[PDB]
Amino acid sequence: FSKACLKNVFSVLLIFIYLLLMAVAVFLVYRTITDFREKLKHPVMSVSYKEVDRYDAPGIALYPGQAQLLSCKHHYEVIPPLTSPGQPGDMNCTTQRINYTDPFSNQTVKSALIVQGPREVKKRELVFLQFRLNKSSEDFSAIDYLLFSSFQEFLQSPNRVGFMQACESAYSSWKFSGGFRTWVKMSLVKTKEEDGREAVEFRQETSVVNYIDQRPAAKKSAQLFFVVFEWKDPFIQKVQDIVTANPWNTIALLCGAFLALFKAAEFAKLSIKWMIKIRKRYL
Amino acid sequence: FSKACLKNVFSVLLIFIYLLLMAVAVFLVYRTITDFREKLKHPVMSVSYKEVDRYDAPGIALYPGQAQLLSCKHHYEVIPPLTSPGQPGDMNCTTQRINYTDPFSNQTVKSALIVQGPREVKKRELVFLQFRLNKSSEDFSAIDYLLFSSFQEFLQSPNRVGFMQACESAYSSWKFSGGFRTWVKMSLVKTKEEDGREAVEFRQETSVVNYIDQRPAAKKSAQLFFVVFEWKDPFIQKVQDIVTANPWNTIALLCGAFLALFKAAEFAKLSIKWMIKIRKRYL
Amino acid sequence: FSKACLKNVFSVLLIFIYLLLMAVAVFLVYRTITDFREKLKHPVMSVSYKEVDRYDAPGIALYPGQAQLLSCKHHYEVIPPLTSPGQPGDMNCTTQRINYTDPFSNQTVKSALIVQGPREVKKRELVFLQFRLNKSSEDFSAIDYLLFSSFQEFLQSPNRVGFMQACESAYSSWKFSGGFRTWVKMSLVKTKEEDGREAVEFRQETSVVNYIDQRPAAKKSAQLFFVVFEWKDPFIQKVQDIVTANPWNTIALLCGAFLALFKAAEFAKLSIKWMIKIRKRYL
Ligand SMILES: *[C@@H]1O[C@H](CO)[C@@H](O)[C@H](O)[C@H]1NC(C)=O
Ligand SMILES: *[C@@H]1O[C@H](CO)[C@@H](O)[C@H](O)[C@H]1NC(C)=O
Ligand SMILES: *[C@@H]1O[C@H](CO)[C@@H](O)[C@H](O)[C@H]1NC(C)=O
Ligand SMILES: *[C@@H]1O[C@H](CO)[C@@H](O)[C@H](O)[C@H]1NC(C)=O
Ligand SMILES: *[C@@H]1O[C@H](CO)[C@@H](O)[C@H](O)[C@H]1NC(C)=O
Ligand SMILES: *[C@@H]1O[C@H](CO)[C@@H](O)[C@H](O)[C@H]1NC(C)=O
Ligand SMILES: *[C@@H]1O[C@H](CO)[C@@H](O)[C@H](O)[C@H]1NC(C)=O
Ligand SMILES: *[C@@H]1O[C@H](CO)[C@@H](O)[C@H](O)[C@H]1NC(C)=O
Ligand SMILES: *[C@@H]1O[C@H](CO)[C@@H](O)[C@H](O)[C@H]1NC(C)=O
Ligand SMILES: *[C@@H]1O[C@H](CO)[C@@H](O)[C@H](O)[C@H]1NC(C)=O
Ligand SMILES: *[C@@H]1O[C@H](CO)[C@@H](O)[C@H](O)[C@H]1NC(C)=O
Ligand SMILES: *[C@@H]1O[C@H](CO)[C@@H](O)[C@H](O)[C@H]1NC(C)=O
Repeated sequence: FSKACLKNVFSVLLIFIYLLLMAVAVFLVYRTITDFREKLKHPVMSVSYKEVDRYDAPGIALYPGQAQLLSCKHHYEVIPPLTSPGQPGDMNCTTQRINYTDPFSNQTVKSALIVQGPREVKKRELVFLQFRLNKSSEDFSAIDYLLFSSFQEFLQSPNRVGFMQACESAYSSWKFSGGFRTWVKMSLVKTKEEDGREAVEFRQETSVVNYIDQRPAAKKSAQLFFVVFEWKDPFIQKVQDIVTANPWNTIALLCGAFLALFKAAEFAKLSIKWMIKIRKRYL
Repeated sequence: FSKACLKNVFSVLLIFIYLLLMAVAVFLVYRTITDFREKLKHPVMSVSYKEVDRYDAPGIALYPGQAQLLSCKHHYEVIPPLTSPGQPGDMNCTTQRINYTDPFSNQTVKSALIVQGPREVKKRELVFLQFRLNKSSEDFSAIDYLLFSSFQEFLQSPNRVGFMQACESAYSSWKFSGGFRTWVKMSLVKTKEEDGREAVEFRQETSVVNYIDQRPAAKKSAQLFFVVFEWKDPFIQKVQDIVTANPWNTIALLCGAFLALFKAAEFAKLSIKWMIKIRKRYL
Repeated sequence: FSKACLKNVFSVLLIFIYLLLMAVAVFLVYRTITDFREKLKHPVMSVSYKEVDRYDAPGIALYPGQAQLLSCKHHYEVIPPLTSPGQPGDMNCTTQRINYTDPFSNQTVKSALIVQGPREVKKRELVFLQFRLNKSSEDFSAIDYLLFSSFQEFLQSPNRVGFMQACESAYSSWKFSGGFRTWVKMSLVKTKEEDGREAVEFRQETSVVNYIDQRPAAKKSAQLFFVVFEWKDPFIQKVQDIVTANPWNTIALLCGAFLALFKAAEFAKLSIKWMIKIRKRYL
């Protein structure tokens, strides 16, 4: 039967058309919900992890001040013994020197030394830094450092000063002591704001290790700073609005609501007929 | 047609009534599920973050023991250089002194100094504390401290002693060393128990910094304790039962199940008619 | 009416049969989705917490090297003052000594001392370790340690060497300094891979505390290492694929999709009749 086959194929096509129409309606309702959500402030946010084979190269903005960088080197899961503490050399890191006004206190300019961070988390790649300071007039010996998402973004940024101020606004600033080697295991946390930008903040697990110096007492006045940066785990924590992070839950809820509405329509159509029949039988 | 319009509006009203009835049934089923869940112990819990513009003022319960508080001051994202280490003055913090019996070991009473914590996370507000100890007979120089949810709750609590014991039961106790300035970046984690109470625990990221003292050798016997408390990020981690944390997923699942049951009812109504017709045709 | 009751009970049985068939179809579709997901690499993973009354005993693999273990003891929420620093005795921990080749650098063999960790988190059980080293030729004084999921698994493992290499592959290695007592608050994080194995990694919150020594200057050459291990909180972080972690969301979405397809089928059946009637009326 050619007519029967034509009717069947047209019915299948109409099934496709109505399924597409329902999908479009659900998508429009979900987009309306998202647009209404993004307006309100402080929404409930969910957590999602995503393992990465290789990390993007981060930026480690040091603040030596009067301290001089002594040595920078990349290593894998082990630190070879130092040839001679307090001596320069063996320095090759992608270091960019920029200094700018502090966004918090506009009166002070801070000198930032940005060093490209490790990126092969699987190989336990780490970066070892050494600093020296002959004379210091301060109660506490420390160097400030903050971590931002990517070194490449800073390198190719059009407004370098503003990018560093935005990084200062981010909550990823710490310190490492003098006379100690601190192993910093940094973790990446990405949060997506409602406006669209993805703010990035870091989490660290320091391991302070005392440094024993056999150098002559003449050079004991100078203090040596050591720090090691390494990725703790390949997993990247992602924070996003609970509705937007997993839209499939909202889609399922909306489909359930629409199907419930249609079932209620069918129930009303049956019930009006039933009550009309009852009224006709009674009177 | 007045009758047609009346029938249509009555049908819409009946749609509303049946939709409300379905919502009530789904709500009752969800409440039954929640009541059954809350009985079982150790449920699977989810994680939700919620950014806050301003933090509630926390309580930092120090345990100086023989140590004397030297100076307390609130600062913003920077610590001014100390005028004179080891000297009192410039002390203004909301400090409440209470001491009580240890819930773990009832034989020992512990002296707790509670200091109101920072609350403007956006401005990077921080609290700086100094302690002094002339003579000490101990292998390790440290001061215990634990953090609870709100200082105001402790201040207006009816049973002060019991509140501190409950805080001791909470897992938010740490230490900071002597001769070092430790920057404590505390994070708030709220977990909601099945009974209804919301237990609060803290997460910290210390940054130990060595302290260099130029004071005369006569006063070197006394040891100085420094600590800084600051909120790491405005986000507050919230932990709740997976079913209760996002009830919309359970509501969607229940609506889907009810609609599937109704579809099965329709399928049975069609299939019984089909098989009756088949049986009548055959015999 | 016996016939009416028989028809009703048969209709109920057919309802059960069709509900079971729908459940089987949804289960097959969900299993297909899971099998397709598990093939792709780097999926989005969710976070679930689960409180435990008691922890499984972990394994703390120390790396003293030339250092000699001085004392091991289990305590509850308090460390009694040391009877005499630098002296052995009071040693009773379940310690297993194994040494093997480093998976990263095959040329070096590492000596591992595994100590059973605390398990009563509710009682704040902790393990205190002491180490001694007379002569050392190294710039930094530290002992490596890594934490794996269970001590019992290592104890009864058939291939001990391979298990330790797998633990080394896990990202749970840290250090503790010399001359300081570091309080390690370890947290358990379980991640389930797509292949099926559950990798385990740890998170720690160290609390470095300076150690004051009154021992005679003759013995000051030797350095003493102190470390304390304790569970931070009973909650265990579990990381799993977002689809697999909460299958109920996927089941609800699939049921909604199938019900939407059936509703589209009904709409097509009505619309074809409506358009056929319209065409017949027109021509
Ligand atoms: C290492 O340093 C040398 C200069 O001493 C430089 O030419 C080389 O590119 C550096 N390699 C890396 C990977 O930094
Ligand atoms: C950085 O500081 C120096 C002075 O130390 C001065 O040249 C100017 O403020 C900045 N210059 C550079 C190199 O950006
Ligand atoms: C500091 O300088 C900046 C420059 O933009 C300005 O916006 C800010 O108001 C100033 N704050 C003061 C006056 O302390
Ligand atoms: C510090 O002292 C060393 C000693 O050799 C000297 O070479 C160097 O120029 C001095 N300046 C700094 C701060 O590096
Ligand atoms: C600061 O200290 C003075 C007393 O020296 C006190 O009157 C004032 O209220 C304090 N301010 C704050 C904010 O603590
Ligand atoms: C706190 O301790 C003191 C003794 O140091 C004693 O008065 C009593 O135990 C407590 N008193 C206060 C001030 O609560
Ligand atoms: C310690 O004293 C408390 C007071 O309530 C009591 O409950 C507990 O059993 C005591 N523990 C002992 C006797 O060690
Ligand atoms: C500690 O020593 C200082 C030295 O001036 C003295 O003023 C003070 O009374 C002593 N007592 C304490 C523990 O503060
Ligand atoms: C404590 O040490 C003794 C030997 O000195 C041993 O017999 C006993 O089993 C140990 N107890 C524990 C719990 O380790
Ligand atoms: C561990 O090391 C020792 C040498 O210190 C040697 O016997 C062998 O390499 C290993 N032996 C044991 C006890 O496993
Ligand atoms: C180190 O030895 C192991 C033994 O299995 C081997 O697999 C690996 O390739 C070696 N790496 C080298 C040659 O550096
Ligand atoms: C270290 O010195 C102590 C001093 O009594 C001695 O007993 C011991 O045998 C020496 N060896 C080690 C490394 O323990």
